[PDB]
Amino acid sequence: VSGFADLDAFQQWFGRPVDKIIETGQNFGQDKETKKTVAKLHQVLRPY
Repeated sequence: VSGFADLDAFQQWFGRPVDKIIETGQNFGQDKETKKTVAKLHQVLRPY
């Protein structure tokens, strides 16, 4: 058992702050949640 990620769990991972916030650009620069999700994604996928 070396499972890493699940599709539905990845949907639950962050969730809306990775899909709908890009269209509403007034919040991506505000860094309420977009910056944290971007940093988490960079941390988790850059090695891979």
